Amino acid sequence: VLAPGASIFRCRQCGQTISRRDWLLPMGGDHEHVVFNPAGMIFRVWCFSLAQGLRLIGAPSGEFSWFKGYDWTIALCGQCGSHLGWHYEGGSQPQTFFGLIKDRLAEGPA
Ligand SMILES: O=C1C[C@H](NC(=O)c2cc([N+](=O)[O-])ccc2C(=O)O)C(=O)N1
Ligand SMILES: [Zn+2]
Repeated sequence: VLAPGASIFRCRQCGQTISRRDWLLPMGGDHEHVVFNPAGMIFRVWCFSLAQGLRLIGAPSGEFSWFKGYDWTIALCGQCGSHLGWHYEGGSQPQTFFGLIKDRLAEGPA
């Protein structure tokens, strides 16, 4: 389609380019996963094969992982430090991917 308006995801706080609709990844059959952390925070997580503009913090941990076989690291916006989701590694098919918090991204035109 000409002039699409739902093609790129940016950080909601600062506008840093983060990912693309084209890179949505249907993990376990769905790109959306509704999950909670040990602090009880509920997230609507969209899985992406690739992302950019993030900064991954700390060492990978398997503890409390929402995706079996994957270890996670916190993914912050590399520009503003907003916590945008997690990077997953150490699994299979794919080895790595990103789980990003949908409401912390803004979707818009390329
Ligand atoms: O796959 C995953 C990722 C997620 N991780 C977290 O939410 C998390 C866990 C801890 N911690 O001390 O273990 C501290 C901070 C956070 C945070 O990201 O705020 C989770 O629980 N399962
Ligand atoms: Zn940001």
